[PDB]
Amino acid sequence: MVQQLSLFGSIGDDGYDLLISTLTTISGNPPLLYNSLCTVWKPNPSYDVENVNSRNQLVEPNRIKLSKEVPFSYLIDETMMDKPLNFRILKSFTNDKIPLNYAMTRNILWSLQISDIPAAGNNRSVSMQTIAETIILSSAGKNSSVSSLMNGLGYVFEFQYLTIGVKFFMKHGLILELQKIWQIEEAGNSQITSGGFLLKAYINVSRGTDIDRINYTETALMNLKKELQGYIELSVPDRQSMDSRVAHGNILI
Amino acid sequence: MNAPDRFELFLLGEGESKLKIDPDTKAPNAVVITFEKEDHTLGNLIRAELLNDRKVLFAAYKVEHPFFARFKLRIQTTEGYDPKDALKNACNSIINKLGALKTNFETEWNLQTLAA
Amino acid sequence: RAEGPEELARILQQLKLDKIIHVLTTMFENTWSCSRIIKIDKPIRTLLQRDLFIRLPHWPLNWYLILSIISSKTSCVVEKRIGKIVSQRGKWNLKYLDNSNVMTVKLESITYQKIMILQRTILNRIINHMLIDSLNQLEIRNKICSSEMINEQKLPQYIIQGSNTNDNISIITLELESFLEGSKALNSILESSMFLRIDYSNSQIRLYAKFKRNTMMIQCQIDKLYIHFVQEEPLAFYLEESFTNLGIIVQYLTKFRQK
Amino acid sequence: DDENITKLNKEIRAFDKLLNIPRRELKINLPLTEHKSPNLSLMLESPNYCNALIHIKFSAGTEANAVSFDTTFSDFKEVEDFLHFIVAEYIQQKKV
Amino acid sequence: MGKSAVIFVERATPATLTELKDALSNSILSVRDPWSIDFRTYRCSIKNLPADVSKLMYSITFHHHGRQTVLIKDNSAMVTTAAAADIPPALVFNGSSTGVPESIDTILSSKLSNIWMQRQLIKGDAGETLILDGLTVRLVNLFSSTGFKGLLIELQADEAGEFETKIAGIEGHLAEIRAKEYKTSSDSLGPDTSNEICDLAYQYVRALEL
Repeated sequence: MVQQLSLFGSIGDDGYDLLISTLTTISGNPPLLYNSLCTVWKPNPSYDVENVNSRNQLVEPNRIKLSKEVPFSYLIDETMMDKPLNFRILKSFTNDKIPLNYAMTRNILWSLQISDIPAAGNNRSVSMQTIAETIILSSAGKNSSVSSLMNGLGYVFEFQYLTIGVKFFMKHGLILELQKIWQIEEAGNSQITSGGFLLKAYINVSRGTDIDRINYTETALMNLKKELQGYIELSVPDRQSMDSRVAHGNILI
Repeated sequence: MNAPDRFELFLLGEGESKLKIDPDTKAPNAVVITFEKEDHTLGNLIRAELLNDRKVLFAAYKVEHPFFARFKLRIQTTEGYDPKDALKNACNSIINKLGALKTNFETEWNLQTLAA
Repeated sequence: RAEGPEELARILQQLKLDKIIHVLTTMFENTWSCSRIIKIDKPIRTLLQRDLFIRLPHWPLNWYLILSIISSKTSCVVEKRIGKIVSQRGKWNLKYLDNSNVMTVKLESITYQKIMILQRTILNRIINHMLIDSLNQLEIRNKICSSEMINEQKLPQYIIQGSNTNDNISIITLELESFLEGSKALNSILESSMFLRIDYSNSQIRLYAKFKRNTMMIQCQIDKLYIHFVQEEPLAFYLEESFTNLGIIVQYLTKFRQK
Repeated sequence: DDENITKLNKEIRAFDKLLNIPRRELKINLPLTEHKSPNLSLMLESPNYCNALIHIKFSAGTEANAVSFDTTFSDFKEVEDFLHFIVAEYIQQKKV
Repeated sequence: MGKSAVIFVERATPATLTELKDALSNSILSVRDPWSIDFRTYRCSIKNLPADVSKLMYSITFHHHGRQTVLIKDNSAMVTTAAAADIPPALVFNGSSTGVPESIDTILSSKLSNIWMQRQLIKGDAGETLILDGLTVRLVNLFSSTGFKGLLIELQADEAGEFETKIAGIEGHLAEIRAKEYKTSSDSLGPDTSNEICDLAYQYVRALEL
């Protein structure tokens, strides 16, 4: 469980290369390639959860995220082994098509994660969100599989998507991510972040009670934002967009 | 209504230790031991047995409020002798006495049944 | 981080003591199973005393070779004994200790060859001691015919015959009254002392007795009773039997007694 | 994955033969008759880069896996003492 | 491949553990650090369930095996960790994990409390572990909410050739102490797939069931 303090933004791919150089001028570090695959699961509507205390609202149903890393050998087509595995490959990832299709992901079926809507009030300068996390290491039995496990808990699959981007590690534990997101269905693959990169700068705090640390984290994030003034505008997203409860449906992408 | 549940008299809550031992800061070789979910039945027996050890100086117990099931015991023994060891000896002696008592009662009851 | 001069002196004394202990424990293990679990409430009566309890997997149960290391400011000695210890309700109880056969050995003289010779002889010594303990459980008095006792030639010569300096032959002197559990009517017929000779190589048990008076019944044929009379001593006879398990030897004795 | 991390891993691994702990092993085979050839394997290591640890494995000519003795030593004096004892034991075995 | 077995004695006495510790004292080679174990059962709170779907879920927490939880349901196992040192480096690197996870028991009893609710809890603390010749034996007293429950014995060996003989020997050792009602188990969850801790948890479940 962490308090994640975050700021968001977006950029057009035209400046992409330039942006990268500037980051290396500041951090002093080179970018590192990465990828991931997230699957979202929701409580089964076939089961009537009368246990939701309607007269008191002790709790509301929520959605579970399962993440995993996928090797690049599934994301590189027959035209791309010649180039080395570095960040420049992202320049060729502008098409809505991608080597990883629905059948391979179905064949695949980790990190389990749950979150809450950010803190209310208009006196917050950065998006503060609470995250509860655990890890699944292995399994066994006659039906050892992620799908069977989540159906045993009482959850069913809803959708999935694939993230590819680069990471920058700066001082004080600040992490800056440049991402491209591909939604995947049997109908096909569609790039929601079409013609651009999604930028997200964030820090993690282990204990929410410590307030000196939280103040330091906010100071670092606002200093970073004030450093990038004039190039990219980093902003607090909409509090109602980062809500992932089942009752109301929307997805920040 | 504010009447507490009765089962709190014999079921320990989670995170509760049946014994708690604390050194006493006033007299050397003295310990205060808190027992939980217990009443005079055990404290009187243990104190009466601890009064038979020639190396035991002080042994006293109390139940501060008759609402809560718990009591305190206080032990002080001679130098070179541990109060926990005294408690262990007392419990062993009590157990042996109760076993002998049970065997005697069973023998007498069977003899009466033969004479019944 | 030591604080006191007395603490420093104690630290150095313990350094010497456990350095010697480690050296000898390594010597034993490079050839022996020590025990690091046994703690006795009272140190064994024989200046720092340390008790080490060693044994082998094939030894009889609860029988331990006990070494009492006595360390002084300038000299150190070792007391080697054989004991029996049991564990009951979380306590170590010294069931039995032997003091008549304490081996007091200087630190310097101990070597590997002495260690292996002691390993070979200790099995026979422990067998003799457990036979003694069993006879004590039977309340039968006994005495060991040690190497010095045999060399002194005070024992009957026919018993010494066949013992060609073999550790597999053990002779024990038993009291006639004790072996008979107080039967005083047989004291006037047989000698008060009998001899039990056990050969592990032959796995044979012989009970030798001596007639106090020359009875003419010896002239009669007593071959059907499995009694063999000594040619050297006509007043001396013996009963011979073959044994497979030592734990049942008591029954054999009764059989002998029966005969 | 990324070029930089693999490059650094390669460059660092290139120095293993220098940075790694030195080791040595010596196998001694003694010529004995009656198809009973004991083996004496002594491996010398420096786990903390300064201290000498000698592991001795002496296998008597009885079985291929029945290791007669397997010990460790940190004092060269005890090493010499045990070597002398082993030599004496071998001489006695050859005399019996 | 190592093998393990679990024997549970229900009619044991408070001093039976000491009796078995002393009765084996001849072969005891060494003793190691104490251990602990937790055993929870979670119940399904939803009533619109099919007949063939089970209602329980057994969670077993191992303290000595690096703080690991195992969830068991219908012969299906799941192994979760909660230590920062057990995290595969890929998940830390790519961003799939914040680096400081929580135990799955907190997740079940905090966020999913409207689907699963706790029903019991059986604990074992301050057990003893003994090294015998090619064997390791662990003993502990089980305490429920009410009080003492019984005795638990778990045996682990590396060589599987003579496991049955060792189990028979330990059973005989219990036999001389006149503990005649004991339930043992050495089953395997999956004949083809062999995971040690999952099989251990399954054996615990099979031993502790009523």
